[PDB]
Amino acid sequence: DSTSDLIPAPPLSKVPLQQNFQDNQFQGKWYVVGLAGNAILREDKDPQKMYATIYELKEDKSYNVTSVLFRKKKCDYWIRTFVPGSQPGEFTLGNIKSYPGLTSYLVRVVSTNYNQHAMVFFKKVSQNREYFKITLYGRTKELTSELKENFIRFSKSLGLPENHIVFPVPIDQCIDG
Ligand SMILES: O=C(NCCCN(CCCCN(CCCNC(=O)c1cccc(=O)n1O)C(=O)c1cccc(=O)n1O)C(=O)c1cccc(=O)n1O)c1cccc(=O)n1O
Ligand SMILES: [Cm+3]
Repeated sequence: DSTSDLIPAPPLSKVPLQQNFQDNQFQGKWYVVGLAGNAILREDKDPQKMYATIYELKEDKSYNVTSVLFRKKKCDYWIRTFVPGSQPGEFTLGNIKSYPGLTSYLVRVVSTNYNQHAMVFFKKVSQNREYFKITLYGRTKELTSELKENFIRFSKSLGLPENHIVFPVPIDQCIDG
């Protein structure tokens, strides 16, 4: 029981796919250095904290994906499964039925060099509402102004204005494990 208004998801034709995606090289820990999306809102009062997301390639070529967040003074863990989709670097969420309200969930790796940075596009439909976000990943907690400007540029090309783009503040708790 609500109302809400969302910037429309871009057509998928506007979201590049990393050429020749290498699933093994993409494994390991990534820090979320940038976040943009139609439900992302810059909040001056209570700024969003950096978290990390860990990709583990399984025998069957799906990823176990684990995100580690610092919240309420504890380390919080969200584990889920990315199942290979229609082309290399594209995934759907495994076990979608087990998430109530969730009808679709798409992941597309837009670009990466595997050992420093990545951008990843996510689109999900939940309670019939269409959310999308772009994540900027670093292998470390810092990235250059140049890379962050590129991420802002790309986010805008998908219809997002600046106040729907945030750069989570680096922290030491939980995510350096
Ligand atoms: O709009 C999006 N994100 C920005 C707002 C995130 N948020 C605020 C943060 C909440 C805190 N958590 C969520 C951590 C726990 N998660 C979940 O138990 C979960 C279960 C099933 C599906 C799913 O998606 N989740 O998250 C993150 O910081 C976190 C970390 C890592 C990955 C991740 O996804 N999240 O959120 C929301 O409440 C929200 C609003 C609307 C849709 C939505 O999916 N979420 O999570 C979005 C668009 C498309 C796919 C997608 O996954 N997301 O999040
Ligand atoms: Cm989410």
